[PDB]
Amino acid sequence: PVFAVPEVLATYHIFFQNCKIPLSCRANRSRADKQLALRQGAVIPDIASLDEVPKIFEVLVELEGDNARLAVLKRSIEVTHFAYPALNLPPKVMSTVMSELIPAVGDEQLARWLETREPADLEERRKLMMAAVLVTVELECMQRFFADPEMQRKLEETLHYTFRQGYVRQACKISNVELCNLVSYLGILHENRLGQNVLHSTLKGEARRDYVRDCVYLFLCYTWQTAMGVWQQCLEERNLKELQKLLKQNLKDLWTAFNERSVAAHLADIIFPERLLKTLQQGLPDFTSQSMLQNFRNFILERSGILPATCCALPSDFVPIKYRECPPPLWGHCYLLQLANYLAYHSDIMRCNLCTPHRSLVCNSQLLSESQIIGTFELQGPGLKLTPGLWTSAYLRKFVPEDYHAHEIRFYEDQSRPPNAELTACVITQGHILGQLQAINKARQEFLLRKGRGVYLDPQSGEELNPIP
Amino acid sequence: FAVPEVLATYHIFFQNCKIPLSCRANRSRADKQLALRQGAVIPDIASLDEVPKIFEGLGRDEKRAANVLVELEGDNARLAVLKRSIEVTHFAYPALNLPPKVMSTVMSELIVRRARPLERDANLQEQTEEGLPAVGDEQLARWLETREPADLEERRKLMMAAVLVTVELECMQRFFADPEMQRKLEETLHYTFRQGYVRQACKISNVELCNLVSYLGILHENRLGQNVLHSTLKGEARRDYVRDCVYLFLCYTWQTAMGVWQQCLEERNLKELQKLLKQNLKDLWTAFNERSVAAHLADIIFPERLLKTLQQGLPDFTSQSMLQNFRNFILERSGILPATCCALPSDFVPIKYRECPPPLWGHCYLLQLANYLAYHSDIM
Amino acid sequence: PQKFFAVKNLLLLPGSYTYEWNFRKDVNMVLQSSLGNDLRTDGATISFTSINLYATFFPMAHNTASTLEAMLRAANMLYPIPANATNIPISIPSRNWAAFRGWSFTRLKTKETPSLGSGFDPYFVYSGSIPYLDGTFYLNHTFKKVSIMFDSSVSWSPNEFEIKR
Amino acid sequence: LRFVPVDREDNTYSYKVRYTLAVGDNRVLDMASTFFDIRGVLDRGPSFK
Amino acid sequence: PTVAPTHDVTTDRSQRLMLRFVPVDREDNTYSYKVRYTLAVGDNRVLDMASTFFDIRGVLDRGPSFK
Repeated sequence: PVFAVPEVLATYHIFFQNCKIPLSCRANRSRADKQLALRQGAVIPDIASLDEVPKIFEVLVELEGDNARLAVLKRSIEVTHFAYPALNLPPKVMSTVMSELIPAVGDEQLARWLETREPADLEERRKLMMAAVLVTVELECMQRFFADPEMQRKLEETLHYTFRQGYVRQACKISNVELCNLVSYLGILHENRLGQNVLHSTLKGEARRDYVRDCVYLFLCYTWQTAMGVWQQCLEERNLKELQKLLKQNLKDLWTAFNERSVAAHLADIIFPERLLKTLQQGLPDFTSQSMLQNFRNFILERSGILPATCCALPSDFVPIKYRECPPPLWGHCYLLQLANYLAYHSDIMRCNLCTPHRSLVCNSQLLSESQIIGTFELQGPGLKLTPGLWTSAYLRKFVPEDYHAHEIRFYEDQSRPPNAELTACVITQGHILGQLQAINKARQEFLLRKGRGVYLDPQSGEELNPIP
Repeated sequence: FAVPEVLATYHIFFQNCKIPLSCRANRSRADKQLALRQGAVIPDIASLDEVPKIFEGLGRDEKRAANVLVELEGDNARLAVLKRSIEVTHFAYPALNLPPKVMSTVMSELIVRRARPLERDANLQEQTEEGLPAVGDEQLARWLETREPADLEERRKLMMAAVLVTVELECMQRFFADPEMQRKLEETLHYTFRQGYVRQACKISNVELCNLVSYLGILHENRLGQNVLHSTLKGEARRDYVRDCVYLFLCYTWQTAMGVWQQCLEERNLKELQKLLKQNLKDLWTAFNERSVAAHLADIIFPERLLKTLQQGLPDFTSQSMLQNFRNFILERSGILPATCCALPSDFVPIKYRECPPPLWGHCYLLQLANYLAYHSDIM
Repeated sequence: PQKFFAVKNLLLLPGSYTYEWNFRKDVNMVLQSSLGNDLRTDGATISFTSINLYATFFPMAHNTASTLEAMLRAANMLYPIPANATNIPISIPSRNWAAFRGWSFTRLKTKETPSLGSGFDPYFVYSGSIPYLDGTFYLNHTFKKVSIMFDSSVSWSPNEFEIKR
Repeated sequence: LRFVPVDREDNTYSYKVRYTLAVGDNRVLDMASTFFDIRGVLDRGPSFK
Repeated sequence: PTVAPTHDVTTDRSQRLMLRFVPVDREDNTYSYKVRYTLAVGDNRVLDMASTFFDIRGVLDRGPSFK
């Protein structure tokens, strides 16, 4: 029973960062899809730092290789300033380390550290710390959050679910029960009929790569933003005093690290406790339906001053590609985009290792043989019937922790190497029983063929009047 | 619950049909017909007998381009790209039918009783009385004073079409034609487009009214809304977009009205309608034309008191945001990806009744009335 | 051949069960005729002398049976159609909305479909082809249009299909 | 295994037959493999041409 | 801000497609039915001519000697 207009208020997401569109936006790069292409063996992209990026080197212009979807867009657009999803650490967390810096340290302690009379080193160290606290801390937090192999497994499986490809599709087909419909939020695991997730098949060619690339990007943004919001809403102002004391105690060491990536390595460690990360990772990544992603996509578009009905428009198109092609600010966004592309090509979305090794019926003989006998089960001895629902539950629950290479793109069944673990069926374990069931099924079928019609045999004698060889 | 999601129970029925070949897109010169001037009156009802016949084909005067949906010249580039990309064979129009309960009772009492499945205890017994038409041949001949079977069949089909389409349209005439409702519709359009009077009200109060939203009179005071982007665009595209905005708003209004109706029924009302139908059967069966019977039925099931109680608080305030969300969900369900360049639902609607198939005359009237309010309000 | 278990495929563990089945002596349903003339009144009869059952058991280790035991721990509806009818509004009884993996439909004759569900239908006075039982349907070309109500349905989802215009 | 029925009643329109099965100890009974065996007399009526 | 796009601009660089083609000029002489067309540049594409096939619709009278 609901008596209210469909829209609701959600303070979790309402935050945006306004900055000028890059000269090197996606739409302004015709061959961007060429570089973005990934092949077998590609390794997960890593964050970058100002140490290896000296200076940023860089509204829409009709390029020579502008593809159809981008060609009409590059034309009908009043592009002045495109807003971006506000991807940031909680405002208080930030307050803690900006008020601590404010230059409070001064130059005397810096000179003590450098052990040299050159002020250039002092200025360089100050700039390193400022850049670290501005961009490299966040990049490190992202790197740790999304790089957990278990967390990457979870992301891959939720993407599998949302785009209905591979093992989830097989389960839906065999089950006769629709499994895509499950939509979740912080583990609540609701169910919605009013949800479309199979409309992405209507697109192909470069129209698909891009579109999916987008959908995955917004999904990652939604994940991170909800994570940050839930963390913020569970802040303790006592933990704030503890953070203040810890920063006071550690600043002496923190101002004495040579690398910038190292500087950020320790700041994240001190500020981002492992227990909190694990608690957030408990059940946070939640199933998202394509419809919700499109609704969020429209939110971003409208709030940013572009009518959703001025033909095609995707937020992922207004963002740079490489780190040295983007202003420091949006470096988190660049990292997110590279991560999204890596996941998209990893998941085969254009199976990853979640389908080919074991869950694939074609590759796994035992699983196929078990499936063939799904319905022809029977045992009364006064149900014991292997129902579709039970086998599908067993198939879905199973996942082999090994043989799932989370470091690079391997795509088993393309390598000429054996599997890490032997393939086994989901419910049935002993192969002898499976052989017996196969034998009884074959005898059943052959008998039915031999006497399906019934046979007429002579009344006086006993020969068959219509024998079939 | 997920924030950017939706699950209601009274705004999603989505009658499905094949796109009429004579739909709005396929008429390139539709813009000229859509033109209206000072000497224009509200669109009028049309009955099945009133129109001689229906023709669905593209017809003459339309020439296929040299390249369901056929590419044509003399049309907005939006239509060109739309036709080049999408050529679906079905669309999920919003449902505007009367509630299933009242329609079922009307049909059972008047046309024919619904035949439930035969439970297996006997067979070959021709107990036609259960499945017999409500009025037999002899009674119809008596009332019609003629043995001509052609007249009996034509009258039967006439009121079958009547109870299937016109009664639905009749209610609508009444419900949207009221001058007071007309004033309220103008006011809500001004509020949602922030034009003139609303702009000066915001200036005087120093508070933008874009955050004013209502639903059955229980205002939610939503703040995430912006209704100033439409001013950027101009031309036939602006007219098309506004004409749509208003058509969808009217569809939502009728849908919520028909939901509040469906909520408030009881078996007492069921028996009341049954008694009224059985006692008046003759005066409905014998009528001069489809307008008379439609009006009589409307009075039977649409008393002025009921209309009155519905009209109050019906035209709830709505945002451009809410509108787009509806449009999005319409196209999503139809099977059409929102990422497609410039797809709107009003394209799949014939302009006027002469070409529409019977079931979609309600949508045709919605679109025509939408155009009339759009032009009269001076959308500029 | 026994059919109920041909589509159900049952297996029996210990228990010493009883298995009883009935057979038909109505000539119309057991025999066939080219013309289709009521064989019951014409003077046709059937008579049995001895029926015996042949069964085939198979080995299976008690261990396997215990393993299994501890391991796992279509509707038909006929609607009337009066003579010279053109419309037919039907209402499906409300069952579990799930398992609606498509439905079929065809048109038969009252004189041909037997009132299955008793011991003997006295009104079955025809012995030709029973399409309700052997799948020899032939009145499929007498269909014009089928319309579903506005209630939403999963698509493999239109409302009306045109059969022949 | 052949199986002669325990009780048989030949009513006006039916021919009832009742059996008795044996426990499947170390064995399980493939029921769909079962098939009957009938023998009788048939009169095709005066309308047999 | 819209006027008219072109088929070359749309579509994909790796997509095949069919195009209908209504002729530009047609003259129905006594013994011939001339038809003239106009083709489009194959930019990033080449035209498989042997794949082309016409589409005729007309009326036929088989004469009094049809038995």
